[PDB]
Amino acid sequence: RRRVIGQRKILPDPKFGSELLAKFVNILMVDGKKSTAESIVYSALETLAQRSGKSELEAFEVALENVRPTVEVKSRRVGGSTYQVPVEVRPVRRNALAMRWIVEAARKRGDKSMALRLANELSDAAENKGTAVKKREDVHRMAEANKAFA
Amino acid sequence: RIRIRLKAFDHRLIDQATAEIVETAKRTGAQVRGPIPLPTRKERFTVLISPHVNKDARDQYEIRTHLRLVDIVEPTEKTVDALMRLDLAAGVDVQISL
Amino acid sequence: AKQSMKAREVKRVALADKYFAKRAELKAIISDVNARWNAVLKLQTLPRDSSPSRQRNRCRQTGRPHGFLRKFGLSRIKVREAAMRGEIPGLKKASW
Amino acid sequence: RSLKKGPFIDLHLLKKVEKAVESGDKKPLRTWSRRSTIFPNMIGLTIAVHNGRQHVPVFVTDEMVGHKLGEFAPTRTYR
Amino acid sequence: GQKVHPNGIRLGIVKPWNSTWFANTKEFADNLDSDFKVRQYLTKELAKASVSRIVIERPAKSIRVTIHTARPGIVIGKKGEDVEKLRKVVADIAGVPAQINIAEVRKPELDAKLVADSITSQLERRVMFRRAMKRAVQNAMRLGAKGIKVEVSGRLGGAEIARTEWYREGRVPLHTLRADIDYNTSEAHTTYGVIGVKVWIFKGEI
Amino acid sequence: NQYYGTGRRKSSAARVFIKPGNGKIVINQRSLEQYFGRETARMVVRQPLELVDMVEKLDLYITVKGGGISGQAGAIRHGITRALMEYDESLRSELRKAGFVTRDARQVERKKVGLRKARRRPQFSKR
RNA sequence: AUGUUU
RNA sequence: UCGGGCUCAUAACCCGA
RNA sequence: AGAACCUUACCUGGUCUUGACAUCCACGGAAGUUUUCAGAGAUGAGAAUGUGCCUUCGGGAACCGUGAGACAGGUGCUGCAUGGCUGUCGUCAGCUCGUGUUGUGAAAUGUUGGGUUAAGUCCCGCAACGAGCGCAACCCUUAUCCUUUGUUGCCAGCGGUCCGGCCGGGAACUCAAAGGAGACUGCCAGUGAUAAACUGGAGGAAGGUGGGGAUGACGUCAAGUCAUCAUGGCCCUUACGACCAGGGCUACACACGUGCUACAAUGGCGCAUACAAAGAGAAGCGACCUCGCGAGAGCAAGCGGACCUCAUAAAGUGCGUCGUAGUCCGGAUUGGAGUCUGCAACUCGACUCCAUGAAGUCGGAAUCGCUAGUAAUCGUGGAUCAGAAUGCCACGGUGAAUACGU
Ligand SMILES: [Mg+2]
Ligand SMILES: [Mg+2]
Ligand SMILES: [Mg+2]
Ligand SMILES: [Mg+2]
Ligand SMILES: [Mg+2]
Ligand SMILES: [Mg+2]
Ligand SMILES: [Mg+2]
Ligand SMILES: [Mg+2]
Ligand SMILES: [Mg+2]
Ligand SMILES: [Mg+2]
Ligand SMILES: [Mg+2]
Ligand SMILES: [Mg+2]
Ligand SMILES: [Mg+2]
Ligand SMILES: [Mg+2]
Ligand SMILES: [Mg+2]
Ligand SMILES: [Mg+2]
Repeated sequence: RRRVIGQRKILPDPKFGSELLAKFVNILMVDGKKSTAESIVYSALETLAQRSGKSELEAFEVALENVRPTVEVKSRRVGGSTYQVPVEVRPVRRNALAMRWIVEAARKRGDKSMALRLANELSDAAENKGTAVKKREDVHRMAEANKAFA
Repeated sequence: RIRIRLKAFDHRLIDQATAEIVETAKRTGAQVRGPIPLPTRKERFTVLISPHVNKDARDQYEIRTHLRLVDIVEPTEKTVDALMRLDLAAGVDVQISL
Repeated sequence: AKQSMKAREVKRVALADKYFAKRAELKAIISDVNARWNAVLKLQTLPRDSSPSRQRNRCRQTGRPHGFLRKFGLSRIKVREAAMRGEIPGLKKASW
Repeated sequence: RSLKKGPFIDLHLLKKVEKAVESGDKKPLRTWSRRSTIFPNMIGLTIAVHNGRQHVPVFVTDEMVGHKLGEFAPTRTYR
Repeated sequence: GQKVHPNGIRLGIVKPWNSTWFANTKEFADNLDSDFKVRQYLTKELAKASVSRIVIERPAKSIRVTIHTARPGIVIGKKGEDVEKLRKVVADIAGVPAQINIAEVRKPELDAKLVADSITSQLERRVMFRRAMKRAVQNAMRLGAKGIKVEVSGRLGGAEIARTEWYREGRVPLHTLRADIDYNTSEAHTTYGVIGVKVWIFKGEI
Repeated sequence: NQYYGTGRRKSSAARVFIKPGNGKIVINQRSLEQYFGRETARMVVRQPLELVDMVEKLDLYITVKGGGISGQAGAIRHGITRALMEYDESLRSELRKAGFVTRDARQVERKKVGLRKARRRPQFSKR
């Protein structure tokens, strides 16, 4: 409201070393079972290996690049009407937005295990396809189509 | 040997109590395990205040019951009653059996 | 509460201090496998208005058959009200 | 019904039922203990189970045992 | 209820109890009754005795007690007569031969219940609550008091609508733990109702 | 020498036995991985050692008591740090910089009489 | 919009 | 028409049948 | 915080009328005891037995029954007659008062204002000067370190060891728990009126009221409670009083609020396994071993408890597996059989056994909670309590996201 904060970081990657990566393990983590999150966010790259090849490190971020937006809109009421003024999202929440929408679809795959339900979307990005990547450009639709605002 | 389990709702009946309880038998000195603190059995009691409905209120309490061990090892018959007979206590409770 | 009720209950108490005070087992042993007849179990018409499970509490001070405290004997109103003054050794309002 | 080993019954009735069974029969026996397990000896006896207002004359067949006079007697109201 | 009991949360510090001894689920039960029973009969008679508090202890199979009366003389009577008579009441209403004694209370016009039971009677005595509480009650101030006050109840006088009068002197910050204030009440059954009393006597902080 | 390490946090309480040399750990008649290991990133025990090495340097054999999983091992962390002063009471200014000397002040929260769980309260539709 | 109730 | 929601409550409005 | 009886106020019926509960007067009888019959019981009428305390002998002390009244009894009505208690905005920062002064007055000022703060917080200014209630403190508790005490608690160097803190032993360690140490814009820099204060820093376990408790101003809603209890008035008086048995509060053709469990593979079931905190307890917790598929039943020790029993944490972990099926999910429902707590479980109890396996595949309009050890999830204990917790109270395990901005 009238106060300001910084950020709530935590223990990074268990070994591959990657602070932000933790989010992918947290954001996805449910019922506070991080002990299992590491069992999914890690085993995931162990499967994309043969899938992609090059360091799973890049593999992630690689396709991830085709999932992170860069411009959204925020409802702002004025004189009764509430415009949808656009706004370019900084990297901080950008990368986050992706992970959210990414892990989501993965849990909507509706197949069997998540380990695979996760890799699919992790690669579906680069090759382009899936619900996750969908939102990416889907957001672009609302974007600019309202450029008449901001 | 003789034990003396203490228990009171305050230190008043323990502080200046257990102490004298130790320097009573052994007017000069003796074995006796010696005084000790120990945990604290607490029984929290919660109750509803306002009569009729308003069960969302309540008021909790807790009877803090303190204790001490002590326990004498050498039953020096020359100091036994030097503690038992000298059983004042402003209404405490100290067990004694083996 | 209600004196008329309070007393009605008092009866339900004394009876235990009589029949159940001992004769309660005078038939109990003959109730569980301890061969073993049924006559006693049949002519079992001694404990009527008397039962170790028909006695209520009611705030000792007052007589409310609800909100009772074993460690005490009164109900929330009296207990709290009394504790406030100090008619109970070591009973300060709890607050961890 | 559920009485493990040795079902429960109210002597009050036992000293009224068979007490009047020996000598032929007569008028309906006004029961009252709906909590009593029906006896296979009180077979088709002319009685009546209290329903909180009056008593309903009911009889048991060679298929009702663990049941109590309460069962074969309504104590509420609906419809 | 906006303000709670200024005496309740005080048994810990700056304020002593009223029945310090010991008891478990077993004795505490019968014990809670005892302390009550006595204070009931004792008061009724010790009424005109000007009581302030009735402490109760228990060394072993017997109670101690400490009738805090502003004038134990009446409690004595024919020298021992009165006291003795009541000294038996406890031994019978306690179940065990209990001791006894008192400790006169000087400066009674600066004691909660004492002052409370004081202004509560004046009513039946046909007096003007206001002109009384703002005078024949605030007297404690005279005794170099630090702060005091009294808050009556409803049905004041011949009114048919309950209310509450103010009138107060000094400072009675019933929020300061160390402060320490003497609190008590008295339901002076009025000829036409049942008014209440609330005396706040704060004598020095900690 | 027989050093000591508090390592007592989050309802837990360990005992960092810092022996001379031998960077081996044996908490509760078992080694690190031979217990809580393989369940969490509990390997954070060497995290403090990541400033001056160990092994032949010192020993980190511990043994915790009471508390929860992540708590026990986690306690040792905040303990081992301060448990290295007997080797250099001036090297402490190299542990807190990575969250160590500071006891995990964060603990459970007393359930308040009136809330589902000392924070959250039931819904009120007809409100 | 009203409430002695668009 | 009815059942639910919206409001302090009505109508209106929204949902469902 | 606990409705089978009881509770229990409600009902159908049985029954009573100075009473179920009080004092008191008078009479007879110590009080009682166990039984008999008949009753649903409430009772009624008996059969024997028991023969207390004193007496300047009548009398009396309790007490039992009866007689008679003065009286007694009423969870009966007014919460607009009331006490006491509580909810409510609101943990809001407010609410006032004395003196002086301004105005005919009602009132105003202070308390407004400039900064600042979580804050009528602090400073500055000012016809204002001061003060009271309230926010800030002292109380608790947690985060550290020390002192002492070391048994039932502890186990490090020493040996012993049936290798079990199991022996001695050692008081080192965690721990326990009484007394303290500490945090205070206290210190450094900048900003800022060189004011307050703010923003970074050091040091420290801990920073800028450290975190969580408790604490709820003058008051408003004639807000709630005569049913806790108390009480003004009013009302009932072979009764709105009283006692007993059965029934009801556990209805249902519907509607709403708060909840519990799933719809599943971040899962289910089988294996083995990894670890907490706080409390409980003699008409109590009840180990151990035997039998039982099972609830549990038998035997019986230990502990009134840092000594024993409750206690065998659950998530978690590693394997068998099953493969997205309404199923290897989910568990309602129901049938037959049993256990127990109890006079007593049809009406109306908790659990177990086998059989049956529901709806339900994530939920419209709308709506709620939560800023961190929180939300979330997983277990544990307490209270009330004969015996029926998806509730309440409390404990810890693990353990997030997000916060531009009004
Ligand atoms: Mg009454
Ligand atoms: Mg009961
Ligand atoms: Mg928790
Ligand atoms: Mg109109
Ligand atoms: Mg009209
Ligand atoms: Mg009933
Ligand atoms: Mg009367
Ligand atoms: Mg009112
Ligand atoms: Mg009302
Ligand atoms: Mg009205
Ligand atoms: Mg101020
Ligand atoms: Mg405060
Ligand atoms: Mg009345
Ligand atoms: Mg009900
Ligand atoms: Mg229990
Ligand atoms: Mg329970």
